[PDB]
Amino acid sequence: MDAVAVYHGKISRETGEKLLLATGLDGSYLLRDSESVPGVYCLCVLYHGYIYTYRVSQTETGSWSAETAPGVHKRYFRKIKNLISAFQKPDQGIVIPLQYPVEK
Amino acid sequence: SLTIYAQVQK
Repeated sequence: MDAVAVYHGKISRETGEKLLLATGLDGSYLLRDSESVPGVYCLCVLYHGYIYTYRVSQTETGSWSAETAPGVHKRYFRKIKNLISAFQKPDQGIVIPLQYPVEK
Repeated sequence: SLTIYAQVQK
């Protein structure tokens, strides 16, 4: 999914943290592969020095969703860009909205 | 560790 500008398919978690931290800007975000769950992705956003990371998975039928807390309705999205657009809006259940894309 | 694995809360 190279068409996702914010997707960095060759970086590690550590590399992901350094890129975000380098922005010095809360709300900066990227997507990377998980280094713990093969085949899963990680949506990473900077807040007060820490990188809040949401595992993102594709369904057996093609749609996308983010790890969701217990007792909360999970949302699915046809396109990854759609999931990303949703979480750029205020009050969607992540620590701060996705605000500044850190692009390839 | 600077990475925190969080979950969508809404």
